[PDB]
Amino acid sequence: PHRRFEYKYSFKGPHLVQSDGTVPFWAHAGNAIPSSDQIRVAPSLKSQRGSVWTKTKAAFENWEVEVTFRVTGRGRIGADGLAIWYAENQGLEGPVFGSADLWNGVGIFFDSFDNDGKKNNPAIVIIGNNGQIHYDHQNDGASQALASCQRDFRNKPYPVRAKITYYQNTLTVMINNGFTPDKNDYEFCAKVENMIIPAQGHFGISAATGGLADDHDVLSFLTFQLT
Amino acid sequence: MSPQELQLHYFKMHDYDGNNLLDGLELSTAITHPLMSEDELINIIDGVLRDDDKNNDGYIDYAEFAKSL
Ligand SMILES: [Ca+2]
Ligand SMILES: [Ca+2]
Ligand SMILES: [Ca+2]
Ligand SMILES: [Ca+2]
Ligand SMILES: [Cl-]
Ligand SMILES: [Cl-]
Repeated sequence: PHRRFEYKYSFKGPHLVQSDGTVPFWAHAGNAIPSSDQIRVAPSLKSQRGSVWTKTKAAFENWEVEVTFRVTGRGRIGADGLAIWYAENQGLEGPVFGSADLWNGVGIFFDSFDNDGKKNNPAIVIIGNNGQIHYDHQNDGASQALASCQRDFRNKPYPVRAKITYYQNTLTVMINNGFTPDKNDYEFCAKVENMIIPAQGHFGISAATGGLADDHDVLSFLTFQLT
Repeated sequence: MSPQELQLHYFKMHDYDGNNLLDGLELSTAITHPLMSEDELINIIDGVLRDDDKNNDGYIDYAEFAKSL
């Protein structure tokens, strides 16, 4: 399968922000702070929300995004986590990891905080939605999850990497857990066969905190069209 | 310094991740270095890739670059 880099649906350093503090081709909101080499989507302060979404919609039959990020916090426990989005509408502000609920498309949620006390966090949870599901915060989306894995993406020596592929109707999530310098040491995390998502969507990334708070940083969001 | 080297120097100067490929985000920083309109930035970059990205991979490699010149 051929890969085409798509600049208009991507961002990265080392000149990530423009002199007016904007990120080219993306809109940010809440308390996201863009800087020259990363976006602090939500800093380690109480009750924060931030997001970053593409200004325009992508129309790709198949795609792959690589998101390189850090979640960092004093505790062995942190909150709330970080979400990667492909959705019909920009979800700039809202209660779902800092973005709009009732989205149409897919959220991949990197959920640090064990809301339902099931000792199964940090987790990565894939959640499809059609415009009508209210995200179940209290249960870490457990009943709404098309698929999930357990993976501790917090406080790692190198950046964590999520490779998210939509190809021939299957959504795969692969994670490089950041233990070593090898940027290609990916491990399988989850997969959903026969996933339907809009033919046009905004990509996005968002994060939030509560009483506990980590710094949520995205160094780069890199989007490819597959054919 | 021959044309051929000023060109190399330009290519390398905007190759910020050092992969010997120029992508649109790299070209945008070259172009943008009040701010110019994003829409016009998108046209320019789209034009450069239309004209020079012969294999349609979203990058311009050195051969594609040297050929554009
Ligand atoms: Ca949670
Ligand atoms: Ca849980
Ligand atoms: Ca490059
Ligand atoms: Ca090329
Ligand atoms: Cl850059
Ligand atoms: Cl909390």
